[PDB]
Amino acid sequence: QQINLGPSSNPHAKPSDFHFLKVIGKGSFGKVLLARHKAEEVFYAVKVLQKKAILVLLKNVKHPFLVGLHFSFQTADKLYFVLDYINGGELFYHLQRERCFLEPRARFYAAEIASALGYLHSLNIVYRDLKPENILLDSQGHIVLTDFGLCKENIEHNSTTSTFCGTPEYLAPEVLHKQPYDRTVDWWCLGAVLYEMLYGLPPFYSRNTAEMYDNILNKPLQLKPNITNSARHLLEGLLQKDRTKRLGAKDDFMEIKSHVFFSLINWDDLINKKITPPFNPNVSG
Ligand SMILES: O=C(O)c1ccc(-c2c[nH]c3ncc(-c4ccccc4)cc23)cc1
Repeated sequence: QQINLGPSSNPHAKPSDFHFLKVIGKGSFGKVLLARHKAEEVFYAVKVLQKKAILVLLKNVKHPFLVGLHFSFQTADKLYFVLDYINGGELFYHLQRERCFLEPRARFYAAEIASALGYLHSLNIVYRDLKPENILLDSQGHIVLTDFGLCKENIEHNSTTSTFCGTPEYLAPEVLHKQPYDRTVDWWCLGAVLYEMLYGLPPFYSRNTAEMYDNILNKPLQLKPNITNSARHLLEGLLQKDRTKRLGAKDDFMEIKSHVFFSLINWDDLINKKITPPFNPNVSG
C-alpha cells in the first residue's frame, strides 16, 4: 500500500519526530501545519494529505522561487511533506496594507514569478492554478511559490464555489471551458497577478461569482489610465481571452522575458538573487 514518493522519500521519518503547533492553511486539497522538529529544533511547514484522496504522485522541482522540499514520508493513512517555513508574509497581505504597488516593485515580483513559470515550462511542467494564496515572500523579500511538485491531476480537489465572495483565483477563459491545462494558462495567471498588484483588485472582478465568470469570458479588458504604456501593453498581451493570441503562445517565457515592461530586468541577476528586493519584511528567520 506504500505510495511511491520519489527521491525526497524518508524511510526513517515518523510524525512523532514533530511538534505540531497550529494549522497554517489549506490549498485545493489536504492541510498545511506549522511544525517544530522535536530533535532538530527548527520550524517547518508540513503538508499532510490523506491517502483516500489519490484517485508518480510527487515530482519536486528545485528553483530559487519555488518553496524547498526537505523530505517526505508516509503512515498507513497519511502522506507528509516537509517544506521551508516561509515567514515574510503572503504577497497579497503586503498588497492589502498598501492598496496597490508602484510599477518598479510590481515588476520585480512579476519577474520572479515569470522566471519560475518559464523554468517549469522548460521541464514540461504547468502550474495550472497560480493563486494569491500560493504567493509568499521570504525573510529577505524574495518571491516563494508554494507548489512543490504534487500531481494535482491525480489528487481529488475540494472545490465548490460560493455565489458571492469566492476563493481568490484567476480562472482563464479556457479553464472555465474545461479545456486541457497548458502553459498559456500560467501566463493568464501572471497577467492577473500583475493586474491586481497595480489596481488592487483582480481583473474582471465582481462581488457576484457568476458575474465575474461572465466578465472573464465576455467583457473586454478594462485598463484604467494610471499605468505606463508598457504595463498596458503587457497586460493586453497576457490577458488575451484567446490563448492562441496570448503573450507566450509561440515562444513561451521568451515573449515575457523580452517584453518592454521587463527591459530594466537583468534575468541572470534576478534568478540568482543578486538584485536587492524593493521591500524588506519586518522579520528574520
Ligand atoms: O499546497 C498547499 O496548499 C500549500 C503548500 C505549502 C504551503 C507552505 C509551505 N511553506 C509555507 N510557509 C508558510 C506558509 C504560510 C504561513 C502563514 C500564512 C500563510 C501561509 C505556508 C507555507 C502552503 C500551502
